[PDB]
Amino acid sequence: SDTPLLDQIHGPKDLKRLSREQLPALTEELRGEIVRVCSRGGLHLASSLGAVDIITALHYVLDSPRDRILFDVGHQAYAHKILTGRRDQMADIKKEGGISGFTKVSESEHDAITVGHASTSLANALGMALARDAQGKDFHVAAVIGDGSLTGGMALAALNTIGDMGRKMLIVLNDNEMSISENVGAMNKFMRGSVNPFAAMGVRYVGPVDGHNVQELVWLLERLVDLDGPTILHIVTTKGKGLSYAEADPIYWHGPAKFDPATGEYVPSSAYSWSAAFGEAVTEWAKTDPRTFVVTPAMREGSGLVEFSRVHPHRYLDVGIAEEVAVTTAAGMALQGMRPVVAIYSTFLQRAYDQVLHDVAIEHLNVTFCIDRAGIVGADGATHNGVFDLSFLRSIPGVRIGLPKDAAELRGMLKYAQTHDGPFAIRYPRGNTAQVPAGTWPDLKWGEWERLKGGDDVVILAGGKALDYALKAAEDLPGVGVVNARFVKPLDEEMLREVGGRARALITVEDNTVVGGFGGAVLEALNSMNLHPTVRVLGIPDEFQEHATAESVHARAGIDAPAIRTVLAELGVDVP
Amino acid sequence: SDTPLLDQIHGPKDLKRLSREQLPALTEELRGEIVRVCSRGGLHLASSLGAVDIITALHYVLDSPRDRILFDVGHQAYAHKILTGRRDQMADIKKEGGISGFTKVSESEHDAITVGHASTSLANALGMALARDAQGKDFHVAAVIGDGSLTGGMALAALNTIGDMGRKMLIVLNDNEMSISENVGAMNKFMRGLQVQKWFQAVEAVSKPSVNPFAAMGVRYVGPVDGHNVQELVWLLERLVDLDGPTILHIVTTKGKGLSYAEADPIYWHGPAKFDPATGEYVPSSAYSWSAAFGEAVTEWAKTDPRTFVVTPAMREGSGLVEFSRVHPHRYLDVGIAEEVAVTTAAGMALQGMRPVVAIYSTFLQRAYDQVLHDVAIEHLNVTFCIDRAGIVGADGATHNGVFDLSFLRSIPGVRIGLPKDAAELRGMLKYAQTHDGPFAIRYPRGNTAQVPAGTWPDLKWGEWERLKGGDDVVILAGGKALDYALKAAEDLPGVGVVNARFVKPLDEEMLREVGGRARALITVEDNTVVGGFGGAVLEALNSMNLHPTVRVLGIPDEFQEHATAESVHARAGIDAPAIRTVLAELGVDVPIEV
Ligand SMILES: Cc1ncc(C[n+]2c([C@@](C)(O)P(=O)(O)OCCc3cn([C@H](Cc4ccccc4)C(=O)O)nn3)sc(CCOP(=O)(O)OP(=O)(O)O)c2C)c(N)n1
Ligand SMILES: Cc1ncc(C[n+]2c([C@@](C)(O)P(=O)(O)OCCc3cn([C@H](Cc4ccccc4)C(=O)O)nn3)sc(CCOP(=O)(O)OP(=O)(O)O)c2C)c(N)n1
Ligand SMILES: [Mg+2]
Ligand SMILES: [Mg+2]
Ligand code: NA
Ligand code: NA
Repeated sequence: SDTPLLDQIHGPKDLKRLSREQLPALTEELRGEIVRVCSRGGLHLASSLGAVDIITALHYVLDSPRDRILFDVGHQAYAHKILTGRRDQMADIKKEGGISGFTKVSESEHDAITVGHASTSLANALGMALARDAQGKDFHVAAVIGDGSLTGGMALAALNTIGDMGRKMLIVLNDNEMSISENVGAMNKFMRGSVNPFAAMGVRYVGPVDGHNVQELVWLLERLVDLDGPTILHIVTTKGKGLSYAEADPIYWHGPAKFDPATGEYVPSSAYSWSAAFGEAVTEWAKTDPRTFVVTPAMREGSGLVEFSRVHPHRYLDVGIAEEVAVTTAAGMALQGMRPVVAIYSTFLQRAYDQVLHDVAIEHLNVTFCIDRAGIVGADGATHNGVFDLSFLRSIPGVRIGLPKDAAELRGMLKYAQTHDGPFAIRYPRGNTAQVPAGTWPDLKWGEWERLKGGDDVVILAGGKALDYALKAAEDLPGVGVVNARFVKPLDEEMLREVGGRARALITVEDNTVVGGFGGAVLEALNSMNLHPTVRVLGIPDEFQEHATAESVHARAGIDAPAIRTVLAELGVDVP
Repeated sequence: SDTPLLDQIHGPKDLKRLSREQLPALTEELRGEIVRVCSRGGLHLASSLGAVDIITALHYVLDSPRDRILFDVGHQAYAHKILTGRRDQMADIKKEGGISGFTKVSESEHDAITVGHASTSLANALGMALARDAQGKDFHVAAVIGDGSLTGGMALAALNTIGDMGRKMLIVLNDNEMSISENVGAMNKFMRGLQVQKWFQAVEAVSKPSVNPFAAMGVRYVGPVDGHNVQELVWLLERLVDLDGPTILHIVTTKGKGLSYAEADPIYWHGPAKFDPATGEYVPSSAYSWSAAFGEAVTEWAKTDPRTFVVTPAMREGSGLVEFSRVHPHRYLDVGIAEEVAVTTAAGMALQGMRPVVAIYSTFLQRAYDQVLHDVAIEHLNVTFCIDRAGIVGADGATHNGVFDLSFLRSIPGVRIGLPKDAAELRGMLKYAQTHDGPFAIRYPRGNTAQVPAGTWPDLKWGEWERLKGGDDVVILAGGKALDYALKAAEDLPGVGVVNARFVKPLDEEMLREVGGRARALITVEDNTVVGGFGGAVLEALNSMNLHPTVRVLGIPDEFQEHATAESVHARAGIDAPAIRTVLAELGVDVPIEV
C-alpha cells in the first residue's frame, strides 16, 4: 500500500496516535490521495491540496466532534472528509447518493456547517460560540476561511461583531492570494506587503506563518486555542500545493477535468457553453457601446469573461466575492449614464436580492443582469442550484426577465436590455448552445412569446432549458402546441389570453421552483383574465435538490421529456 | 424674520456668496429651522441636527449638482434639502404628495441616490467614480456615511473595493457613536480612543506642511476632527477633494447637536413625536404596539426557556426589545446594521442547540434573503423570525414598505409563515415556533393591538385556518391587517364568509379544498404585493386541486408605493373595507347602496 499511515486512520482519534514527526509523511499521503480522487475530473483539486496541512494540524490538536471546525465554502475540505471516516466514500463524491462536495451537517458529526456559498463561516462560528457560552460549555470553535471568502461583506461585518463580543474562538485565514482568479480587494493588496491588519477589529492577530509546515502549525495551534478572546491565525498557502501543474496554474486546477496525475494532461472541454456565448456577445457589444461596463463578483472564469477582461480592461470590474457590492456599484454606474451588465450566477444573485430591489428597481435603473447557472446545476447540490430567480426577481417591480432559447435570442435580449430603460434579467443554464456568427444582433419585442409548434388541444408553455424538454416531448404528437415562453416578466398577455381561451389544457414547464415562479405567474395572469383552463404546472418541487445530474433531478422533478409525455397522456393526448 | 441668511439662499450658488465667517450663523439658522420642521412629530430630528455643519461645508466647497454628494440612509439630510431649493417643502415632508423623508433621485438633481436602507452610499459612490473615469469626466464624488451604516457588510466590502480601485472620491465618516441605540461593533469601540485633531485655527496643519483604522483598506485617512466646526470643515474639504485616490474624512458629531433635550437622549429624539421646542416635552405614545406585544411575549417566554436568544440588527427600540435586553442581558445580541450577520449568527446558535429569535423588519429582512435560504433553510434550522413592519409602513415610502416577505419567504423550502390576528395568536405562533423543528416566520404590521394577560400561551395547530364568519356563497380569505379589513367589510353582510387565513405556509389545504369547491367566488386579501404572495399561493393550491372558482386577488400592485398614510395606500391599492365591499358587489353580493 502507498498509504500505510492513512490505512490506520478512521477518525481524529486514530490521527492523534501518530507522533508529530509522522505528520509530514501523512500530509504527503493525503495529497496523493486527493490527487487520485480528483483525477476523474470535476472536483476541487487545487483548493483541497492547499489546505492539507492546516486541516491535519487542526484535527491533530482539536477534538472533533466535541470541538467544532467550520470550513468556509467547504470546497477545500477533502482532507477533512478523508480524516473523518469518509475516505472510501471519496470515490463517489458529488455523485447521486454519494457524499457532498462540501461539508454538510446531515452527512457527518464532524461537519459543523453546511456550506457552498462563501463567507458564512464567521457568523456561524460566532453563533456557536455564543451558544456555547450561554450553555456554560467549554469546547473549541475554529473556522477556516480563505482570503477570497474574507472579501464578502458578511464575513467582514461578522468579524466586526466577533471583535466586539470577545469570545473564545480561532479563525484561520487560509491566504493563498487566490479566489478563482487571483484575489482582488485592498486587503489582498495590503497583505502582499509588523502591523495588525485587523487592529480596528479588536482581534488577536498571529502571522503570517507558513501554512505548509504541519509541525509548526500544530505547535502554534496548541498555544492559541485556549487563549482568551478571538484570534486570527494568518497562514500562507500555495493553491495546488503538492502537484506541480496545479501550483503553476491554480486557476484551471481549481476544478480540472479528467487528467493524468503523472503527466498533467487533461481532457480539453471543446464545448461551447452558454457562458462562452455571453462572453462573446458582450465582448462584441462593448466594442460599439462605450457605456457598457461589466461587473462580476469573482467569477470572471465561470461567467465567460476572460476574453472580455483582456479586450475591454477599462470596462471590467471584479468586486471579489461581494455580490451585494457588484449590484449596487452597477446602480451607481447606471445613475451616471453607463449601461452596466452584472454577470452573476442565479444562486449567488440571491445574495444581492435587496440591492436589486432597493438600489436598482426603486429608481428603475439601467442595470442588465446576465444570469448564468440558472436552474438545476446538478453535482454541486442544494447550495448551488439556481432554482429561485424566477420567483424572487418576478415580485420586484420593474424587473424584466427573459429566457433565451439559443445564442441568437440571447444577443437579441442583451441588445434590447442595453438600449431600453430600466432593469432587465436574462437567465440561462449551465450547459452548451450553438455558436452564432459575429454581428448577430436580432431585434425582438420584449414580452412577446413565439409559437414553435402548432396545436390547440394541449399547449405547452416553456422557455430555456424547459423548452428543450417540451419540444422533445411533443416531437411526434400533432395537436400538442409548444410556445417559447421566453419572457417571464412581462408575460405575453395577448398570446396567453388567446391560448388560454382556446386550449382544453395548458402545461407550464420551468427550470425553477413551482412556488411563485413561471407557473404561478401564468396562473395569476389567467385569473386576472377570468380564464379557467386546465393547467399542469411542472417544475422543481418545493424541496432542496441534493447533488445529482441535472437530468436525474429533472427526471424525478417531472419536467423532462418523458415526464411531460406522461402528463400529456393524463390530459387525454394520444401518446404512443 | 428669524433667518435673514437662509431667506436669501435658494441653492448652493447663493450659499457660496456668504463669507466663511458667516457660516457659523447660518448653521444656527439651519438648526432652528430643522427644530421647527420636526416639532410636528414623526421626523428624523437628531440625525439631521448632527449633520448640519458637514452638509453646510460640503455645499460651500463642492458644486452640486455637477459634483455628486451621496447620503447614506438620507435621514440626516434635512439641511441638504433646505439648502437645495426645498426649504418651503419641508412643511409637508413625508406627507402624501410632499417631498420624501430621504434623498430621492427623482425629487431633485441634488439628490445623488435614492436611499432608506443603510450602507448603500459607498458602492453607489464607487460606481459613479468608475463611470466618471470611464467617460473622462472630472467632477467630485463625496459620500456621507454614519458610524452605524459603516457596520453594514456591503459598506465594508465596498470600501475594500474602493481602496483597490484607488479612484478620486471623498468619504465623510459621520461618527456620533450612535446608530438608533448606541452603536455596536469593534470599529466603534476602537474609534472611541482616537483623539481629535485640530487643523484650522492649526497644530495638525503645521505638523504636515496617529494610527489609520483603515490602513489595510489603502485609503487616505484624515481625522478624527470636530464635525461641528463648520469653518474648519470647509478648510479641510478644500484641501482634500482634489487629491488623488480615495480619502476618508473622519468627523465627530453629537447626535441632536443644537437641542439640549436631543443631545441628552439621542435615542428618543432620533424620531420624536410632536414636541414643544422650548420645553422638550412631547406627546407620549400611550398606544400598545405590535412591537410591544412581541417584546412582552418573548421576555416572558425566555424566563422559562433558557435556549431562547434574541438577535436584532440595530433595532432594539423599534422591534420592542428594550425591556428584553434589560431582563435577559445574556440572551440578547445586537449585530449592528448587518441583517446578514444576524440571520447566520442565529443559524450557528440553532446548530448548537439554542432556540434563536431574529427580530427584524420585513423591509430589512430583504437584506438577509440568501442567509435565510442558504444558512437556515437547507438544514431546516431552529430559527424563529419575528417580522415587524410587515406590509405598508406608510410615511417612509418605497424604501421601507415591507410588502414582499410573503413572496420571497414563501418560495424557500421549509420556511413556515404565520400572520397573527392579535397578541394571543402571536403568542400561540411564537410558542409553536420555539417548540417545533425548523424555521418559522411570524409577520405583523406597524400599528397597535390589544394587550393580553401575562401567561397567555394558547396551543394552535400550525397550518390550520379559522373561520370567523359564516357563508358559503362568497368567502374572503385574509390574515393580519388584511383580515381586519375583511371583517369590517362583511360586518353587515350575512352569507359572506370570512376565514382567518393566518398561515401562508403551509396553507390550510383541507379548508381551502372544501371552501374552494363549494363557493362560487373567493376573495384573497393581503398586505403584500399581489405578485407571488398569498393570492398566488391560493391560486397555485387551487390549481393543484383542479378547482376553478372565481377568485379576486386583492393586494399591493406590482408598483412601489410612495410615502403616504397606510390607509391612503390601502385605499388606492384596493384592500381596505370599502374596496372589498365594492369587489363583493361586483361578485353579485347584495351590498347596501349609499344614495
Ligand atoms: C457567495 C459566493 N459567491 C461565489 C462563490 C463561487 N466560489 C466558489 C465555488 C465553490 O462556488 P466554485 O468553485 O466557483 O463553483 C461554482 C459553480 C461551478 C461549478 N462548475 C463546474 C466546474 C467545476 C468548478 C469547480 C470545481 C470543480 C468543477 C461545472 O459547471 O462543470 N462551474 N462553476 S469557491 C470561490 C473562491 C473562494 O476563494 P478562497 O476563499 O480564497 O478559497 P481557496 O480556493 O483560495 O482556498 C468562489 C468565488 C461562492 N461559493 N459563494
Ligand atoms: C439595512 C438597514 N437596516 C436598518 C435600518 C434602520 N435605520 C435607519 C432608519 C432610517 O431606517 P429608522 O430611523 O430606524 O426608521 C425605521 C422605520 C421606522 C419608522 N418608525 C416611526 C417612528 C420614527 C422613526 C424615525 C424617525 C421618525 C419617526 C413609526 O413607526 O412611528 N419606526 N420605525 S437609521 C439607522 C441608524 C443609522 O445610524 P448612523 O449611520 O450612524 O446615522 P446617525 O443617525 O447616527 O447620524 C437605522 C439602523 C436601515 N435604514 N437600513
Ligand atoms: Mg484563496
Ligand atoms: Mg451615528
Ligand atoms: Na436598461
Ligand atoms: Na424551530
